Amino acid sequence: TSELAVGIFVIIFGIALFFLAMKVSGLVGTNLSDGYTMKAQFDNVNGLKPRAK
Amino acid sequence: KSRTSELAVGIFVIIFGIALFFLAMKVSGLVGTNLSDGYTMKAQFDNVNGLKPRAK
Amino acid sequence: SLIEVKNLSFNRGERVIYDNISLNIRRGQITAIMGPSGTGKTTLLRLIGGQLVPDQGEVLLDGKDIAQMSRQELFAARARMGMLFQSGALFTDMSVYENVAFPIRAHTKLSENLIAELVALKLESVGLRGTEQLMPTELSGGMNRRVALARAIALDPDLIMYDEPFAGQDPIVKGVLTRLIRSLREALDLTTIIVSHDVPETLSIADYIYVVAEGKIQGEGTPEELQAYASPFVKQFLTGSAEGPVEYQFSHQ
Amino acid sequence: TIAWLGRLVIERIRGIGVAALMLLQIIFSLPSAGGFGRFVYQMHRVGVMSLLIITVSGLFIGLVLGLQGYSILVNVGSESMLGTMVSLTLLRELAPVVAALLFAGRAGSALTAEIGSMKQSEQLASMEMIGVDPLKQIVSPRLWAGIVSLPMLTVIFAAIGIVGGKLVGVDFLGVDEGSFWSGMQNNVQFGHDVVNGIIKSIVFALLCTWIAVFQGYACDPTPEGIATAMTRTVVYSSLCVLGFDFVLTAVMFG
Amino acid sequence: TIAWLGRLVIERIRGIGVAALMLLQIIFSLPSAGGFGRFVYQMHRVGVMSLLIITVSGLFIGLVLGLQGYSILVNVGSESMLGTMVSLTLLRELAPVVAALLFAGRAGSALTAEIGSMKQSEQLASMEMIGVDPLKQIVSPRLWAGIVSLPMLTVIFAAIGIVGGKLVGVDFLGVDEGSFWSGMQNNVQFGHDVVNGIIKSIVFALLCTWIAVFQGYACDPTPEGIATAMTRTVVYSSLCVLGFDFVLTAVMFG
Ligand SMILES: Nc1ncnc2c1ncn2[C@@H]1O[C@H](COP(=O)(O)OP(=O)(O)NP(=O)(O)O)[C@@H](O)[C@H]1O
Repeated sequence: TSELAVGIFVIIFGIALFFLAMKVSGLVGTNLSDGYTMKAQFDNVNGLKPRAK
Repeated sequence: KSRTSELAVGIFVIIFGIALFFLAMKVSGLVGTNLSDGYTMKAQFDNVNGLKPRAK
Repeated sequence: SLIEVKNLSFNRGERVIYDNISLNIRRGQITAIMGPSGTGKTTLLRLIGGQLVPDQGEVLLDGKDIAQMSRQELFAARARMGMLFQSGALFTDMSVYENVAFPIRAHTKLSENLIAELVALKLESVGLRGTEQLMPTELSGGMNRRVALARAIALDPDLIMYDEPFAGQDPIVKGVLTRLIRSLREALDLTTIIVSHDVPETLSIADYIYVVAEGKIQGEGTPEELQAYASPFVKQFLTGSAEGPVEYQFSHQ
Repeated sequence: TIAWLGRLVIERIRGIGVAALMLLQIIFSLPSAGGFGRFVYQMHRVGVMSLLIITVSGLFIGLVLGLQGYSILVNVGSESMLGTMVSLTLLRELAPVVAALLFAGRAGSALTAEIGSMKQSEQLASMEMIGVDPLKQIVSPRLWAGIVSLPMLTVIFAAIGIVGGKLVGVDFLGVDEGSFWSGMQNNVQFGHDVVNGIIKSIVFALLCTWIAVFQGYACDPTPEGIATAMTRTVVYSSLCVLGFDFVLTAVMFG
Repeated sequence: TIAWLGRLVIERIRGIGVAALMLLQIIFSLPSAGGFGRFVYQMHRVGVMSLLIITVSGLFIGLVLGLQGYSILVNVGSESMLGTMVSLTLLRELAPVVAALLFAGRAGSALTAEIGSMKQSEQLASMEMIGVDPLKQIVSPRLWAGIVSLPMLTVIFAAIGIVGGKLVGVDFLGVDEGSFWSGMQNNVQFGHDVVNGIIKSIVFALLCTWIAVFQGYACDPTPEGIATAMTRTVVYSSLCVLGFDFVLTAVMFG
């Protein structure tokens, strides 16, 4: 029945959002805004990293 | 249906050769690449306790 | 219209099924083809100008070569044919109403009101009025064939092909199908092709019969004429005698 | 004797060339000629009907990872790792593989059988005789419904798996919850690792559905052919997923 | 409307009762030793014909574990951890599951299809009048080939997975052979890291093959049913393997 397929598939979408929003929360990262770049000189940065805090 | 047969093999050979290339190439992202201009140097030492190949 | 097939040659699976077949399908007449099973009967009909491509020869509709000449004409020309393929196909996902309605949408742009009325008329022509909302899978075998036929005649085609309609069935059904053919050939001014193994039925229906075997025509005539030319192959074939050019495998020792 | 194998190899590769040609012919976005109500309907069989199987599988995988992780971590004395490992395992390697294999898998097999049946039954032949090109009615919505459905199911699988993981790892086994959620954030991210999980599933969705359509459709009408084709789709779908999983993971995280 | 589900559930469960009865008869009484000399033939189509798939998948899984382990373990102890994680993962969780599911696919659908045809063609039925009980002549050697074959395949899958792990983890990525091998010996005990992999394998071999035979030997003699049976054997043994895997691992390592 086509009516049921139409009235039912909406569930995969309701479920898709429920779990996708959960995924965002579980692994939410950092939303940066109004960022600037700055530079500084150093004599030694041994073991400093590309994604350091 | 004799005529279609040939074309089919030619398509295979090309798609397959591309797939083989893709694998050989893409894995270079991690293995088999020097990631450098390649200059070499030598040095000698009295004690190298705990070095590994691939140390920075 | 008249359909001509000349010097047909076709090789499938590296084997020749047909070798220089020459047919004349007579307008308004019933043309039938008989022969041993497994010798191309479906294939020959498909090569009438369907989806198969011959290696040699020509297919002429109204005397015109259908190969190449042109895309739009051919699309429209296709609306002039209807067929029952083997057991007969019905789409399982569609109601009977939709199975009959379906080909209409390939060539027309009609209001829901008119498409519905054509389905109602075509189902009554085969004794199926009132079964529109049932799914085809719930029909008895006698009805599956009748539904498929209603689809075949849905567009007022000129040529109806029945691919092995008498091959295996119930004697009641054979009576009904025979009557539908007799009723429709007249009611719709049709040219028809009956291809069938069950020689006794074909012999009383067709106006003209071809006997085809081993890729060649091995005799032609009205049923009266075929009986007059007893080539051993044709004679055994049309009589059911176990004696003739057939084989058994033995040698004592 | 020996040439037998040689003939087998040659024919299988020829068949690949045909499959590649078919994919090219179907992929052009031509289906817009008709309605898409058919697509929504088709999605019912490839996607919605399979949610139960993928959900149950995700729950068991989650719970298993929880117990195995824990019985290893108790020898490190570092339980914050349940968050970090349940999340990375499911997002990078298992949701894209378990879902792909259960999917085709079931949908894979059923789709192959259905198209092949339509070939065997003469239904497809009739459509060409009528004048409606079967690729735009029978094949098109099946190939696309498969593309959308698997990636969506991959996400649900992982989501269930993570929840199942926490359910045992934190709630029955005594782990302080705060370290679980923190461990997930430290350091797997929505903008990177989740994204790579999805990309792999797009690739798998195409390999699986493409094969399933081909195996059903492209075959001369041998009566034993349907059962053979069904088995064949499962085998080829499976090796293609694992072969590609290796090369893609080797780049994404290499 | 609603009662439809009711009826579906009731009948499917009745069928499990039937399956249990069938299993009892096939295992319970098998006196015809003279005809069991052929099961070695039957094994050809379950065991011999399936090594190619199990072997290729085992290699890809080993290489993937190697690469993912390494990119995580460089921050914790690859020198000691590639060895321990590759071998425990393959012995405890993946050889018993990946081989079990690939097997359920390749051997499972093929076997059910074969019994299915034996029934559909009426060939099988003709044996009743000859006095040859089809369970002792047709089913017996098939169920036994399944029991022996999966466990031997399970071991090979892991053997290849170890080769895969080492090939990338030690030989391309810079790790010591010494600590890889000794690490594995220090943490992998025969009793019971190898032994539990085998126990789970036996359980899966019986459950999975049992289902394939049962569904192939279907009640309803309709051609549509063969394709249905094939899809179902893949789905049911697949969930059963995951369900039982959870409970068994929970005990074995808890
Ligand atoms: N597309 C195909 N490509 C290659 N081989 C095929 C194909 N279709 C069917 N076969 C073979 O080609 C022929 C199919 O047509 P055909 O001989 O006309 O059947 P038929 O005579 O109507 N069969 P039957 O109704 O049993 O007598 C047979 O010889 C089949 O073995």
